Amino acid sequence: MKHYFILNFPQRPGALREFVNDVLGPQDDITKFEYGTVIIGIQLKDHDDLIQLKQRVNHFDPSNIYINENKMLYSLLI
Amino acid sequence: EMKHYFILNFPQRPGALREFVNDVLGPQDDITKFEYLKSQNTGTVIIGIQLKDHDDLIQLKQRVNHFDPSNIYINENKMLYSLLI
Amino acid sequence: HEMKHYFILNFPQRPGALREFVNDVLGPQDDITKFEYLKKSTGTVIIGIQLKDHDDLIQLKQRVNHFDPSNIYINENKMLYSLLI
Amino acid sequence: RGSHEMKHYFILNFPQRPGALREFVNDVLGPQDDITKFEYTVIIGIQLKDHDDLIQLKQRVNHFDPSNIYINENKMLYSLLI
Repeated sequence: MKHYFILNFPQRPGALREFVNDVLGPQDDITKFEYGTVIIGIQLKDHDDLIQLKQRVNHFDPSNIYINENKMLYSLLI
Repeated sequence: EMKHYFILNFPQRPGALREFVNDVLGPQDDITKFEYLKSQNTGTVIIGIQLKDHDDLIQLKQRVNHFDPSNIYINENKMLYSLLI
Repeated sequence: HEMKHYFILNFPQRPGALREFVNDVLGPQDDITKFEYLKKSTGTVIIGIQLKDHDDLIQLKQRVNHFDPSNIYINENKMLYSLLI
Repeated sequence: RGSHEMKHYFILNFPQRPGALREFVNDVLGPQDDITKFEYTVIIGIQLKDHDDLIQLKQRVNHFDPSNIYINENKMLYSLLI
């Protein structure tokens, strides 16, 4: 239910405003935002919405890295 | 000053970052720094905000005060500005 | 011009653990170039080391292994080196 | 807390020259003084075994970094950073 990513936020201004209002859903909530590599944890109301979120993250940052797929990154970062 | 810096004890209310971006922040305003200084995910964060216009600073401070009543404006303390920025 | 070695260690919470790493684990000719945390609840740290004698690297990894058996040599993993350096 | 506080915190500008941490661990610190914190300008915490040893530690810290800031004096700096 808590899914973690690693992104390189664009230096383009208003990117986080674009991320909150477009990349994420209304019921989705950011649970982590630690440092331009940024670690971010997002909680999902339903697991059936994860795949579409992954696609939107790839549009925002093609350099995105899903943490939960690599166990070592999960143990080290989370 | 077009870049302003604050100290906030981020509320545990869900969607706080969305609340800060859409309500505490202006549509033409951007955040330039988001760095914790405390540790856990529950922590004290140092935030930097850039305003489109300086006239919106007084009203911005009030929005930050409603978000975290114990917030601290750094730009008006030379000691904290020199140490944290 | 120079080569450095970065490690991930679950640094023991015992007091004086850094003196042990500097004196017992690290050779007198070797120096530390990076000490940065990755998480807390203050466990994981990235420690970068510059050795004057590359031939002593094998012995270094042993002393790091005895210090923290959870040692991870960052330089081996491709994804870890690019992400963390 | 005239002689009963054993955890003391400082803000130092570490020289980026080699062996600085070895110089700080051996030359600056005392034999019974143990490090308790080191986070990035770096905030450092040391626990003494004897409060009388504090004077010498502060003197040696001033030599290492004249720009050092003993945090415990400022209750504000103590609250925000610890």
